[PDB]
Amino acid sequence: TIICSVDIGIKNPAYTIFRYEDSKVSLIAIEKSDWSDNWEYNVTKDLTKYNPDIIVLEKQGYRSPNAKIIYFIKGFFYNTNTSVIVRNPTFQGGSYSDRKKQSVITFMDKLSKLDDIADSFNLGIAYIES
Amino acid sequence: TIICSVDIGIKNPAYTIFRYEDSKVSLIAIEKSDWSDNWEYNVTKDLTKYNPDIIVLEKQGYRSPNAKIIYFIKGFFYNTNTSVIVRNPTFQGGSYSDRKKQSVITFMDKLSKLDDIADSFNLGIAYIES
Ligand SMILES: [Mg+2]
Ligand SMILES: [Mg+2]
Repeated sequence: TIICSVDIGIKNPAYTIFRYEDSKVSLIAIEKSDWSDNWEYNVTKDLTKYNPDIIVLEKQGYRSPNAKIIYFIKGFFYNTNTSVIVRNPTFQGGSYSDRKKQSVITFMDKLSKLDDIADSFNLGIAYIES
Repeated sequence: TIICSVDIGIKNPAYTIFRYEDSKVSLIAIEKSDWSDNWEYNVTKDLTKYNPDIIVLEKQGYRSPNAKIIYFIKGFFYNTNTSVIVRNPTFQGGSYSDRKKQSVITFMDKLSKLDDIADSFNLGIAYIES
């Protein structure tokens, strides 16, 4: 099963591709992108590039400029082999920059503008552990 | 070509189906629905029911929680033989009451609570003037 956990953003989107076979997780790819222009074309292209079995997203809120993107993805993959799972922020508390720092920290510690890739990565891990 | 102009709503979604052959428009159906529960399920079921070639919707306004339905539809019909057009409100200006009232009135004359079906009706007609 191929997991595509993405950290939704307009100009700063990012997603990490994992492979989960036999309780053995493996980082297949990591990529930054740009959905500031022609988001619809790029959103489908980027998320279908690796044919994920599961796409993980973070809850956005109707007042967010990212909300349109989360609902497009749900509709696009609705009734297909890919299942879209939406979660809550991996990190919560302190200030905005506080969560963005421990996210990047946790990220580089696990490998062995980074906050977008860090988030996407950490989001997949938080999901996989379930 | 089958055109499905929809008047998005949670409890009062309505949509009219127009056939358009030889520069001759004709009513095929007019339906009220309910998207209070499992809107994803009902939205897809209702809009594909009459196999439209085009879906016409109207902008829901900045930071509107019902925009989720608009993007879900764009994403669902993305890259299929179904075009999704989003138009601006058909009746603008004045009070909400007058806009609904002008829709119902206008809808009653051309046809030869009713604001949802009329709104959806007038939306299709407006799109056709294109
Ligand atoms: Mg980000
Ligand atoms: Mg209505």
